[PDB]
Amino acid sequence: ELLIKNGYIFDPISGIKGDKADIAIKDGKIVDKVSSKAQVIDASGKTVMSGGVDIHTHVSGPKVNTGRMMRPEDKFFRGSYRGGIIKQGKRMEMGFSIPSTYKTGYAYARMGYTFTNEAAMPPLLAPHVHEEFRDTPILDQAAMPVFGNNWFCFEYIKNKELENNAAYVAWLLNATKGIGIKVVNPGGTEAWAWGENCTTINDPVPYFDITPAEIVKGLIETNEYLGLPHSVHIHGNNLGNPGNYKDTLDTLRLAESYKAKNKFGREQVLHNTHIQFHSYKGTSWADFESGAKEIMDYVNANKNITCDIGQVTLDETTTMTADGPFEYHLNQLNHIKWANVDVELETGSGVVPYIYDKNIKVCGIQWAIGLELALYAKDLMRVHITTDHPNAGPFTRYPCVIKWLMSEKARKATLDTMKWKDKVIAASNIASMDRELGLYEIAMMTRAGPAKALGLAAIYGSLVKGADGNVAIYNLDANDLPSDPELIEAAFQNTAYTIKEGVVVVKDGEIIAEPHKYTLWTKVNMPENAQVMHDIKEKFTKNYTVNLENYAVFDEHVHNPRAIELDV
Amino acid sequence: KTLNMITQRAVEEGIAMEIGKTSRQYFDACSIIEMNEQDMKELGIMKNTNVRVKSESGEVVVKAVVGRQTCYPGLCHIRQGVWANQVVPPRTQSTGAPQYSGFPVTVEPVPNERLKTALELVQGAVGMWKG
Amino acid sequence: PKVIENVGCPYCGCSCDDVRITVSDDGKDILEVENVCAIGTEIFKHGCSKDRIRLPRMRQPDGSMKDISYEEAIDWTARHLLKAKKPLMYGFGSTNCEGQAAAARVMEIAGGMLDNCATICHGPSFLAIFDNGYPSCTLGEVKNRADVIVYWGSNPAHAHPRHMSRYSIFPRGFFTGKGQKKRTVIVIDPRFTDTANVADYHLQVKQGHDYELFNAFRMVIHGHGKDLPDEVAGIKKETILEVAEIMKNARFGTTFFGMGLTHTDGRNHNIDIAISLTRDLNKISKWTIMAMRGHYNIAGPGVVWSWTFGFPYCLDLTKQNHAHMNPGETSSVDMAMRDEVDMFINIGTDAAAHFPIPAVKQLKKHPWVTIDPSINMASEISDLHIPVCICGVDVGGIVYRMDNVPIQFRKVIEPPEGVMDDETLLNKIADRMEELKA
Amino acid sequence: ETITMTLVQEPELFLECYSVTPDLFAGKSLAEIADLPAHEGKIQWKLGDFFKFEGKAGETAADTKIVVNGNVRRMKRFGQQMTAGEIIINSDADMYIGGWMKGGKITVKGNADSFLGIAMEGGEILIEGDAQNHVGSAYRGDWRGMSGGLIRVKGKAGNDIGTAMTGGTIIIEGDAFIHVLTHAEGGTVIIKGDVEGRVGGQMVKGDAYILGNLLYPLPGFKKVATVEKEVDGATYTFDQFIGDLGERKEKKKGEIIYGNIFLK
Amino acid sequence: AFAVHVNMERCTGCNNCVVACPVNALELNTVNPSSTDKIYKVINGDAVILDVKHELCAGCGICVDACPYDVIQLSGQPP
Ligand SMILES: Nc1nc2c(c(=O)[nH]1)N[C@H]1C(S)=C(S)[C@@H](COP(=O)(O)OP(=O)(O)OC[C@H]3O[C@@H](n4cnc5c(=O)[nH]c(N)nc54)[C@H](O)[C@@H]3O)O[C@H]1N2
Ligand SMILES: Nc1nc2c(c(=O)[nH]1)N[C@H]1C(S)=C(S)[C@@H](COP(=O)(O)OP(=O)(O)OC[C@H]3O[C@@H](n4cnc5c(=O)[nH]c(N)nc54)[C@H](O)[C@@H]3O)O[C@H]1N2
Ligand code: SF4
Ligand code: SF4
Ligand code: SF4
Ligand SMILES: [Mo]
Ligand SMILES: [Zn+2]
Ligand SMILES: [Zn+2]
Repeated sequence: ELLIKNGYIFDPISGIKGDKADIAIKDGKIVDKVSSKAQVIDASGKTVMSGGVDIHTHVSGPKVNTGRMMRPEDKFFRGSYRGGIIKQGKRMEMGFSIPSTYKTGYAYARMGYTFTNEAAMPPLLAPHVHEEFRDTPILDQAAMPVFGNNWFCFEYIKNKELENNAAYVAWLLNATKGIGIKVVNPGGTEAWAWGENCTTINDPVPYFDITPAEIVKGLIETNEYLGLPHSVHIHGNNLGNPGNYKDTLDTLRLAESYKAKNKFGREQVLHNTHIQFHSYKGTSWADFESGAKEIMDYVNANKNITCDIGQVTLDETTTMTADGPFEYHLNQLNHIKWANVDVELETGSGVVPYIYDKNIKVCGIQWAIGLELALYAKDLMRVHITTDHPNAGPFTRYPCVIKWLMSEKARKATLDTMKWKDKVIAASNIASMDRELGLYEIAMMTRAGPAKALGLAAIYGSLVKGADGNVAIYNLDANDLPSDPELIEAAFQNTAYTIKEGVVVVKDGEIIAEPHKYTLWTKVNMPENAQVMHDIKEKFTKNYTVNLENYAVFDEHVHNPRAIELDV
Repeated sequence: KTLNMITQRAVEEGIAMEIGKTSRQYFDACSIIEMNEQDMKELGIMKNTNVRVKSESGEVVVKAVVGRQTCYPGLCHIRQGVWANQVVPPRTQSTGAPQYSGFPVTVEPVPNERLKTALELVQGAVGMWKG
Repeated sequence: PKVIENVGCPYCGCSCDDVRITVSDDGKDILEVENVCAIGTEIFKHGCSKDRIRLPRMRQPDGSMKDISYEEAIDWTARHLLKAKKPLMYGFGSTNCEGQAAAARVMEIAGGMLDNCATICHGPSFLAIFDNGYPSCTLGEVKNRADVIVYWGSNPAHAHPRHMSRYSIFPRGFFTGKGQKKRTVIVIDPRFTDTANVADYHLQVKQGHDYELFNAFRMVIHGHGKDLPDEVAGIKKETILEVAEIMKNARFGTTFFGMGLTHTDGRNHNIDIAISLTRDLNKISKWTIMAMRGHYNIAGPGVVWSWTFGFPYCLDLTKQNHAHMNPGETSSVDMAMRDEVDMFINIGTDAAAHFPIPAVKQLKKHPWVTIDPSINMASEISDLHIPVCICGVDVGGIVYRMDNVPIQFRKVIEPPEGVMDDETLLNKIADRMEELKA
Repeated sequence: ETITMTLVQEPELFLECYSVTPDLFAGKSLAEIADLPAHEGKIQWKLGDFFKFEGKAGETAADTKIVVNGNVRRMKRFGQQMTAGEIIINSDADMYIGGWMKGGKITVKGNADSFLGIAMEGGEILIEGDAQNHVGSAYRGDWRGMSGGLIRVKGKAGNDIGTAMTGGTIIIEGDAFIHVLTHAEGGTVIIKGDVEGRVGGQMVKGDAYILGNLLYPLPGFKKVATVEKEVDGATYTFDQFIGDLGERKEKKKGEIIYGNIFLK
Repeated sequence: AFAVHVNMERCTGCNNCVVACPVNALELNTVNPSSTDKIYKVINGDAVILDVKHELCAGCGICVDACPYDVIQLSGQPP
């Protein structure tokens, strides 16, 4: 139905480096050979990858809508719109940070991305997430229910019932149509409901006397027992404070006794996210330096731990994490707006604007840390690229991240335009670092890393036979990289083409059409537990305002699902 | 005399509107002043008698009763609806929320004058009062 | 005798979904309704009526009102929306969230002003949220944890009837097994309302002085409360100190507010001083402000237009590719005052009844269209009255509670043969407008 | 050196004539100026469809100077983001005059609607009419608003004077209404008449000179001294109040700084 | 075993007489519930007392103290 003739190919899942191969998409799925009726694309001298996969991004949900409400300065500022003015598609694009659903979809399409994994969703608020997903334009999308502060998963990991906790995770996933498990600030977010926080890995939750370590271990056992596609995506504890690299190592040492068992290809057992946030060092903000060296030494050791960076893009942004205490602490630091949304028997929330400006030693070192993490990686397949959008910057700054990685001139420029360059270079190591990640490496840790880690590399993230026909062609030639890094910025910002399951949707960087989208979920098939059925009924009668029969997203409120089924 | 005033809700009022905005229940529920007993005595208002509530942005003839929800001396109250919005001032203070509670008004005991129905009030304000 | 569980009551912010209906044998008569308040009972009793509007109805020259077909009404509205220069679509308090998405699309095509009942109700609150933030919580949180409850300027007994018995006071939660008897309820308003009857304290404040009251509380909290005058806003300093001590010692508090704050002097500054007070209390305790939203899905337009245009209300969609929002300039009442409109579309509200009559007089100079299920004041001074299904009775969908938690409403009656719903209607209007090629 | 604009066709609705600035008029031919864009409702007019031009603009905005001589009392957005030059409105005006301005000066000879000088950053305004509310107020949802310049409302102001103000000065030669200098952080406000009250609420820092009479003083201000101050006048012997003790206070080197409101 | 009378004319369906009755609260809020019968249930918007034969009430006054707009009269004398 389509073929992309004579373009450089970069498929890390097939180990292909700059071959003049031809991809023959045929009815949404890549096939070896298609006849001469297929419309061709002359991609000569253009770098072809697969449709990028994003593993961690908050592009929907109650947090994001609370941010959009709370922050109308975001759209309009100093008279002119910082989101730019454009109506390429059939709708509008509003928002610099936290863009409206129509801007997120179009901006990823122009990026080349095709799958975005909306990380955190409170299970009670699932119709909201599925409604915003119906409105996102082209990207296929899945969301990950949060199970690290659920009361039901505090009972079961207290009382050591792997089977019951597994049945409950399967029930939740089947209700909220999720795709994995996210633990956001294990245990602590619930102590925030009383106003406290779990500052380490060992302290107990109020009234539950379970610890972050116990809950993380229980959820890992549950996950690897059910064989879910994606691992236990983990946030961590003591976020955003100096000296917490020790605690980050303590929480990473929780996987030393598990093996990823599933019918999908993944080598992780847990996925530690925005680690440039967890890799701080020192006592306070005046004796603050980078622990990225130690964090990546541990990760380079362990092969069942995969990561991603939370590189800060050095601009104005709103920070949304499902944990309260970090956002409250940030509000008390900078004296700006703060929004808090506690969920019932489940999670927390927090939205706080923040200025990652260039004129601060703290922000400079924060910028340097993510680069140190990415440039200390011996294996890039395990270390991905996100920005925790928008916690470390909007996704429309991904090409800036890629420029910083791929051109040391860009990093020298930023460090020179930075105000406290002397302090930042003294308290970091990124000034003297030659590594420039290659185009193959960037394709690796942008497309294959996330897909393989999500354990859905069969369909997304690669150009091998049978995969989903999502292709993204770029302007730059692989033979000689551009001299000016702004060329890289533009090349990754605007794609020459972009195909979604066989239908071209972006040309020259201009949206063309929006056929449809899928919303992946997990379909664990297993006999129900009378014990968890009874416990759920009791807990809804006593504790939840909504009803048991109205908690599950109705079969008609999900948008073209395409489940991922399982057994037992 | 200056007699500050507010406009608020009541269950009988909600019940009435969901029976219907053009129903006798709605008429009975909304055409009501709920003022203080001391103020009623001082003004000279017989309980359950029509009275002229006249603010700077209109006028309305409304029954004058005493309410369980004890208004302190110097406060008035109409259950929100047609009659109250005949007299609510439109000032918004550049926020879009008209002065729905807390506008001065003068009260004049005027029995022997009928009450105006909801349709008559609105369709006559617009100029459509066929009946 | 076919009992239907888990229905939604479509009237107040509580979005109660614990309603049981005993529909007739033929599935078109509602016999008995259990577990709902009276205001709701009447909604269902009206929805199950036998004599209800079925076709649109146009204003003839004579002043009477005769029926027309749906296609003719859609043609009329489409042509007028395109011919106008700045139409205004108002309402959306009582509609599903698909009804508030379809409307956004329609007015994106048109180019007019799109707005909801937020402007005249809790929009002053949003304007404060923009200033200070919204430290809030879901309602199960106060059901299961709240130790102190403050109803500042609100009247749940008459506004939201089963609010107290469902979310705030009387339910015995998890950490509040003792029920009411360990909850301290403080009610502030000049009247001695039924909420104050049920309450345990009462701060009878002079109407309009809530800003001074909040400032007094916050000076107490910040610590040097000895600098208060003898009395503040009519409240006496010792009572102020009493309530402030209770608030400080609260294990988990929660503040609710309403028209007492959003409809008086300093519309949004009252709300933002309240939010500042909450943010200050979270220094030593846990406190969560929360707005007493009125209609079921009045938080639905907020979220839907947040994800669509980024602005909850007062949308300036006239540039056709960038939207604007400034409540003092783009709101329905201010535009009606400064005759800045060209067409008013009544969708899911009663503008004629519930607007000030000067604004209604100013608006009626232009054409006027109403999309309501039943007769009301707007449908009596409109030019054509298009019927539509009722959310939660004839058609289901998502609605958004007081705290932005999506409830899924169910359908209990099939709508009368011929009547469509707003998402189908707004979509047909948008299709016809694109056919007219604008 | 100058441009003359005279309204010839009356617009039935409000014209968002944001394009009328020295920045857009500088160094342009008369036909070009007459065809600069201007919106009305959902239609876009050409700005020659409502005005008649007679003059010669300069090579630079700092040179040019516009004079509007008609009933421009339903025209909004005049002076938006004006960097330098001059505007005169020989009538009254509507919303957003001088919004986000960075220099120059606007001499409205009549009234003004809301949002005058929104987020201004320099320059002058010389209204002689009754400006409405939100004079100098920051845009909805912002924390750093007006940061320089001068506003001189020679009539009755309204609500939300100097909201979230950061620097500069708002002088109201008449009187005011509720909510002066809320959320503020710096600058002055010189009200010369009766104020209903609620002045200085939420203030973190700043000054609010008042020469009229506060009728509702907020509890958050306490008298600490009686000082003589020459503000826009001469020695008026003010009795300053100190800070909004309700709201947290920024601390300087070895001293907490309060937002001191003065009085007559 | 007393007798409670609910003035249907001013009952709003608030359901705070159902939630607050300590005999209603026996079923779901007790360890090993003893009796699962209920005095009030709000049918058609007004509180109906299922306790027709006056066997379960205990004259507690939690329900009279609960109704916001007094509408429940408690009779302490034999019916
Ligand atoms: N039956 C019925 N129920 C309804 C409605 C209805 O119309 N009828 N409307 C629904 C909708 S649209 C709304 S928004 C909600 C809102 O309803 P609510 O937000 O709960 O507010 P109200 O019911 O109007 O009562 C507000 C209380 O604040 C008091 N008050 C007035 N001025 C002041 C003041 O200056 N200071 C203080 N501290 N208090 C003051 C008033 O006396 C009143 O007691 O109710 C909803 N529920
Ligand atoms: N004097 C005074 N007036 C006020 C106020 C005040 O405080 N004092 N408050 C103001 C405020 S808070 C607002 S909310 C208004 C509230 O007033 P409104 O927002 O106007 O509320 P209702 O009048 O009940 O509107 C209900 C109408 O929508 C219809 N409807 C129900 N479901 C649907 C649906 O699914 N689709 C469509 N298309 N229609 C449906 C209903 O049949 C009914 O016609 O009152 C305002 N007026
Ligand atoms: S409180 Fe509101 S939603 Fe609940 S039953 Fe009553 S009217 Fe319906
Ligand atoms: S008196 Fe006590 S036991 Fe009797 S009905 Fe009332 S609450 Fe129940
Ligand atoms: S508490 Fe009172 S008003 Fe509420 S249902 Fe019971 S008797 Fe009726
Ligand atoms: Mo409302
Ligand atoms: Zn995180
Ligand atoms: Zn995240």
